[PDB]
Amino acid sequence: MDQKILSLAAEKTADKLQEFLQTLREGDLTNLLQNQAVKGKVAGALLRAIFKGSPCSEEAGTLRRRKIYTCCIQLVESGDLQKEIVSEIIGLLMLEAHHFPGPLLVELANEFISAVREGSLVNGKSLELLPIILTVLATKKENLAYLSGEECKKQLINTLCSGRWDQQYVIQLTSMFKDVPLTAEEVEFVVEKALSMFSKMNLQEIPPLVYQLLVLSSKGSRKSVLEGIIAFFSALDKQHNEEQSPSGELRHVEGTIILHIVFAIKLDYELGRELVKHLKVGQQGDSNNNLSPFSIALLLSVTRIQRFQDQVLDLLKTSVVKSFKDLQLLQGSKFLQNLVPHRSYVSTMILEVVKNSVHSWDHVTQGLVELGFILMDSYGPKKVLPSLSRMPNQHACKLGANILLETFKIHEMIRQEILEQVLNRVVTRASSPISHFLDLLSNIVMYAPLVLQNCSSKVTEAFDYLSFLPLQTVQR
Amino acid sequence: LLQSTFSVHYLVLKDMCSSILSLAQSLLHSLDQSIISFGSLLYKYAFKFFDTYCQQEVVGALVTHICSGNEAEVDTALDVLLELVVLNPSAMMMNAVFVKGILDYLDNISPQQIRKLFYVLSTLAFSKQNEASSHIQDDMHLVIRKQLSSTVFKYKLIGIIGAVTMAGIMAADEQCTQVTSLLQLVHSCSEQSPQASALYYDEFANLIQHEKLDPKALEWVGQTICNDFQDAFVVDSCVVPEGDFPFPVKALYGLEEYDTQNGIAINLLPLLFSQDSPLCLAPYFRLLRLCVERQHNGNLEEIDGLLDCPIFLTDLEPGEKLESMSAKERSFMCSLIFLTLNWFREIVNAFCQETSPEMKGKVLTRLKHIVELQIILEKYLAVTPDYVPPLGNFDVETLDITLLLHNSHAFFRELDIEVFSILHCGLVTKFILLGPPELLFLLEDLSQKLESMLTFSHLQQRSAQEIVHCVFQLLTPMCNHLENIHNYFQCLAAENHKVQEYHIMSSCYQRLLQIFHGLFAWSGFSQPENQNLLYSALHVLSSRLKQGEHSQPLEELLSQSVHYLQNFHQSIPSFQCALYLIRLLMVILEKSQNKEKIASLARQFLCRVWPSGDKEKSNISNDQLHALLCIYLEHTESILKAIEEIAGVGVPELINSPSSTFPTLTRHTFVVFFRVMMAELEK
Repeated sequence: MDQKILSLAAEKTADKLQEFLQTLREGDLTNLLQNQAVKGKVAGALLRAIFKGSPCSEEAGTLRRRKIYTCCIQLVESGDLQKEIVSEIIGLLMLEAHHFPGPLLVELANEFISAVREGSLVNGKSLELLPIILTVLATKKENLAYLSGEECKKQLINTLCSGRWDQQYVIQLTSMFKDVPLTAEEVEFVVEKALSMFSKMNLQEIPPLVYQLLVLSSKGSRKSVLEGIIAFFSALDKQHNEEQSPSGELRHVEGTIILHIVFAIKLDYELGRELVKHLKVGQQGDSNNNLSPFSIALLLSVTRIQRFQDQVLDLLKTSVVKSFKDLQLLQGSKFLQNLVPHRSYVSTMILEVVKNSVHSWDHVTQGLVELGFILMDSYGPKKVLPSLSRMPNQHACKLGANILLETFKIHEMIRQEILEQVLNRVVTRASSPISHFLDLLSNIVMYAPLVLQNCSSKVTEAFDYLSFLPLQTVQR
Repeated sequence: LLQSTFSVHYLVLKDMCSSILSLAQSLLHSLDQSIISFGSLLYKYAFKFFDTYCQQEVVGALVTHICSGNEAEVDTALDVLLELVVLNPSAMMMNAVFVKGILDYLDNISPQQIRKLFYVLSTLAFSKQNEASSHIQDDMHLVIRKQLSSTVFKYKLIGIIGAVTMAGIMAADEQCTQVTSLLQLVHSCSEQSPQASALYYDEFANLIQHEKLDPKALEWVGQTICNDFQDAFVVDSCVVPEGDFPFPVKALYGLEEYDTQNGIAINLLPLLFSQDSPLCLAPYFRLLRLCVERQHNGNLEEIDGLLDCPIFLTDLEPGEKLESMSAKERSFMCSLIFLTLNWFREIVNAFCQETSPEMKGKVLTRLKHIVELQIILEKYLAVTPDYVPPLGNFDVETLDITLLLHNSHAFFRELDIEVFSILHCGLVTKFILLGPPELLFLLEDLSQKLESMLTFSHLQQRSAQEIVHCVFQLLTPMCNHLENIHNYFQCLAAENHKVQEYHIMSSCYQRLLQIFHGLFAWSGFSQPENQNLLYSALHVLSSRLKQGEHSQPLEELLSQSVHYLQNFHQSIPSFQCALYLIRLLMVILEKSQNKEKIASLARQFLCRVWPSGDKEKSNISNDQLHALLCIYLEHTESILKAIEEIAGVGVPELINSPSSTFPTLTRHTFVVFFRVMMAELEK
């Protein structure tokens, strides 16, 4: 049955295939079913033969084109083919989907939407067709009425994003939308629907959905994606804290959302400014409830991009001094204790980050050390060589040391970098007060000198500087 | 130093990966390519010597270069990636995800880089040791298929280039099914734009000539290419075909050894009239040529008909009666002559290398046909400058796009280097007793190749060293005969004392010396590898007077060679060619007291007439005189006393001849003379 079609297709166009098309009127479904049953190359040959034998100026061929589209769209998912014929089918449809009027492409898009609502998309490989069609609706300036084709695109997108999405087709539905030329409103609809769809998924199918969301961010909507993922993982961290009152699942998830945002900030140096703006505390004074052990881990991972490093540390530094001002106001007054329900402070969050960091987060830990030593180097004493100049500086400098001592206990590779950096401050300054480093160095030793016989040579190189120190420093 | 540093002390360095990479990254953001080269080397060694974490940080960083990027940094990072996939593809596959993810950021990238990118990605992809992560094939196929299936040509070219490049890498039967399906998809998406099909044909042809692969996809396509060509353009030699034409259609530009009442003739005018498929004639022939050269190993036994077959064209008489029609049919004619020229260029590009003397005669007739068409086409362009037949070369020039010098290099098909194998054969002279403009064509090409290469697609995939290496063979000991024949010609013309013969041979001379300058001003001679070639090259220049003095010291060969070349200074017709000769002598004699030869010779050129033809004295322009007089005034020992010589003869300029007792002295020339006088005074 197919060989005569090839022989008619061999020589010339529009002289026998149109005339032959008004011979065989029905049964193109079963034709392609037996064709994919026998050989897919013959299916591509026949597809080209029909598409050249059915131009889109005349209207008899357009109906065969629609029917054969529905046939191939159904069998590409439901029909378990080999991969090469699948690629050939999708390429052929994607190519030939320009030559149409409006309403045929519109009802095709409606068929896609009506399928993805209810209709069991067995794989969802048909979806690759979908953005081409919407792209064609973008450029089809032949008028419709219900409109411009772009307005039909707006309506179809709104109908798609507003309607229910299946759990299995949120990655593919987002990856699809990378290739449609969208404005701000359409992409905000898409990210909003996708972020809404986070709670109804496996955790392990959130990282790749975030990846697509980040690449797709680059058009309009960066704030919405960052706000969305910080918010969602802040909520999960809090629910885990209340249940303690999945963890190597949850941590290996935030340990790949953080790398996705960091890599995306390297490729895109405006997602970083949006992340800093969105978590800066010092708006005027007030500490925001956007800071959490998620959203701080992510600031410590971004300090290893060299443009952000000072900017992100000065943020965390003020974020910690402000907290301690606030806490002193409450503890000094009952009137404020009655009203305000007990808030977690940045101190407790940072010390939670340090607990969380044990597993695999080494990206984050080299920025905890830098925050530690910024807090101690900046807020440590000088006034001996008042409340506000002393006690929220005394309390930062002891958070610093707590950060470095807790970081020093569990991260066995930032020992010879803390303990050579504490020493290099004890030896070399010796005019400025360095009690706070000696305290930290006593704490570090006293905790475990068993874990300092693996970082000992950094001590015995400071014994050679011992002659030139003042005496009180030597005794201490 | 950096190589030794890392290769010895990669235990001292290991613990400071991150700072090195902070440094590397800062020496790609610069200009000054020695810096960028250094940064590139940092990234390469960091990757090579350190452990698997620093590899990962390195790949990350290059990826970040590529995606965020600016052009040179992107190019350098792609070059590094090629070196890293060549060096250790095992450890680069574990960092394949970052590389795959570049496909999400292809808007920054330009299609010269895209060929490299898809080279990298496919070179990673088609190693059978990590088939389990075949994810990058799926993502490559997706982006190919999404680009290809787009009306916008800017995306379609990406698709085509990535597609044929993928095809080339997976060509070292399922793979062959993939290649054929992919290429048929490209064909299908290209057919319905002409320039897309053209780009397909061009890039596929380039893929063949650079990388030969297993000829299974090639024999697959070639049975379609030959059949499609032999029914698309090849017509039986019937004088008038069907169709309504307001033009006497004949079978023109046949070689006439051919029997008229025969087969093969090439349809142009019914094609382009039916359009208003022809635009691919040249690249399609290139493809045909290259595949049959790969099949039959340089034999064109079934394509010799293509060499001599007439062309179904209108009457290409100079259409002075076809004036006042500057309508679209004028564009039809201009484009027609254009298309057939590109056709012709591909033929002479194709059959130059063949050694059969009658075949060389056919080729030469083709060249004279080319130049006749060129002068006719320039006549037709002199009618209208506005009617562009916009058809660039499709690999590089057309995507750059999407008067005679622009179309001369940018529009026509590009000649190969082996086209200059023709002029092994010796010139014949028509007036005194291969024509003069059949020598001007080749040399006007070769000058533009050399200036672009040493200070244009198919050329630049050869290294400059190999270019000059074959020039040494394919110019000097072959064109020396033509040079000496030119000397003999101008000697006979000087002893005897139409005009266009001498005029062409003058420009031929000018271009020969400009080629010489470009060759002997080659900075690769500064490097200690290429002087053995000078011990070849100038030895042959020495051999044009006397042989027998083999294995000579350097300055002896120099002296003999300049002693050979100097004597042409009697036969120099114009100013610019003299300037090029003396500058040639300048730049060859710096390989060796010396100022005496140049200054005397500069004086010889300065006391020479350089005769007072109107366009000839127009060829004495301000900058040329300025440069020449700077050379003379610098190489004289008494510069200020020489200023007294010029001012001492600068006063009798007005008293003898308004053109002096020191020639090159008019009222107009005194601007240049004064400028150079006090310029060298300043220096």
